[PDB]
Amino acid sequence: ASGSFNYGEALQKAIMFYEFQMSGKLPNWVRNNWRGDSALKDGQDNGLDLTGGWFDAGDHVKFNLPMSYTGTMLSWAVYEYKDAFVKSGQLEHILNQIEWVNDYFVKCHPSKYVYYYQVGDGSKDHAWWGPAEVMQMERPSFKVTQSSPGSTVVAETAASLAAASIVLKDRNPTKAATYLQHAKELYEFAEVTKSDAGYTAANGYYNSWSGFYDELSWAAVWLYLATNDSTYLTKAESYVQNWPKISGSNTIDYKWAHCWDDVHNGAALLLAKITGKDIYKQIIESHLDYWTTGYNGERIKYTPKGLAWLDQWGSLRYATTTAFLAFVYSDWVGCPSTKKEIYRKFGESQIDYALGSAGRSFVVGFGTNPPKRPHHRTAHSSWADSQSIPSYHRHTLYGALVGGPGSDDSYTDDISNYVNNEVACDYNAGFVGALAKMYQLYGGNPIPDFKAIE
Ligand SMILES: OC[C@H]1O[C@@H](O[C@H]2[C@H](O)[C@@H](O)[C@H](O[C@H]3[C@H](O)[C@@H](O)[C@H](O)O[C@@H]3CO)O[C@@H]2CO)[C@H](O)[C@@H](O)[C@@H]1O
Ligand SMILES: OC[C@H]1O[C@@H](O[C@H]2[C@H](O)[C@@H](O)[C@@H](O)O[C@@H]2CO)[C@H](O)[C@@H](O)[C@@H]1O
Ligand SMILES: [Ca+2]
Repeated sequence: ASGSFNYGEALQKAIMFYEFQMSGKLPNWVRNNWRGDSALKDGQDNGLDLTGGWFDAGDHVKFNLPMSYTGTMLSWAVYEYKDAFVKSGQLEHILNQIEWVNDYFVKCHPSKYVYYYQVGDGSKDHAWWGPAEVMQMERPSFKVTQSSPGSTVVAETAASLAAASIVLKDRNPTKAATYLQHAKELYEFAEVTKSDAGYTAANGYYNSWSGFYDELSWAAVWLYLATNDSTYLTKAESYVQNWPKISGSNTIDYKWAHCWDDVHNGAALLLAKITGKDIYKQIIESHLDYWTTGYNGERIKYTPKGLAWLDQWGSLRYATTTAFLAFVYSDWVGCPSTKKEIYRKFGESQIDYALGSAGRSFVVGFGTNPPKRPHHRTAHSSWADSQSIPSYHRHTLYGALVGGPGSDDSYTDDISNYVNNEVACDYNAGFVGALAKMYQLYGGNPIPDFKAIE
């Protein structure tokens, strides 16, 4: 331990967060004793077992686009920083979560060109405030097919399975092989269709804003790393020409973040490492420069206390994700020497901000004055379909990164504030990776064998 925070405790808790999001019949490896079996009929309206995976946020919809982006990012964390997971004793836990979610994606892929991308209706789910185990509303399941396609979600799910096939190969080679075959098939489904016309049930929640060419690249990169089949690298590289642009221009948009919707930055970073080509270094460096010292004279907004601030809804998610990219690229022998130190220090600053450098932790159950009322139905555990009853959450959602402060560093801690005070799979995803790197650098010991037991 040589840093400002206990990064192993933070990593351990940030992984544990996913336990609390689990849907379906809980396996005996779950550490906590307060979540129970839930959503056991998922898929039965379509004749299939679609139980499992993760509830998305503070709700009980299963939205496979952010769920699969999460899947990919957790495996990317292991891919980069396995030795940190081994040292902290956290490898088994993050692999359990990766296996869990990719098992659910396999369930969601019951015919080559049939993929279930949602379980739950946003309207019905959101209208009730109570814990998962007692839900009584209908929970329809929704699918895309060749005639009603969803290339964005299908490709992102392909990425997740390909990445899992890599990092789970040592522990479970059989399952890793299964995941790779489903990844290949899903990738073909997304390429043959190149359309999101049938991806409708997530509208209002997780629309595909940027389109699917960023996911086509990203999934092909993971598939290349899983297979060593150079066709996938050809595709990955090719689809760069159709990546999201600054509107009205031919210039790839570097002013957002790697996130559930838009994975081109991570794809660029990995293509830079794989190929060494200046084209990809130019993409990822424009982005990381914009977030740090500036690019072509403009720089992301910063709060006074040092948060790089993209948007008021899940500001910490975007900054912590960019932190992980900054660490991965700065670890690369190809990164320019001086940018190494700029990028690393930027990543440290954003993770430290999350953990409490500004005076307050933004991670549930960790640090100084952490959030106590996250917008989360199951942690709260109302018996009265009411955010105000009980006044205090029944359960502590250890490790959950909340949305984050305003652009002036302020924050409140209100159950009703889903903009600043919700928690989500995608919010924790890059954060886990960035925490592994900080533990690698600075240590801080996890709480031995910590379990969230009431
Ligand atoms: O044009 C700016 C960038 O937009 C990116 O998409 C964002 C959407 O514009 C945005 O409405 C949406 O917001 C979500 C949020 O991400 C989620 O956590 C939450 O629960 O609900 C919000 C409101 O529905 O986010 C997406 C992704 O950031 C593009 O991805 C990007 O290419 C573009 O530059
Ligand atoms: O979609 C934004 C958030 O919605 C939250 O649900 C709201 C719902 O939108 C309203 O119609 C009303 O019913 O109040 C709900 C809160 O009790 C939902 O809980 C969050 O997960 C969403 O991000
Ligand atoms: Ca996209």
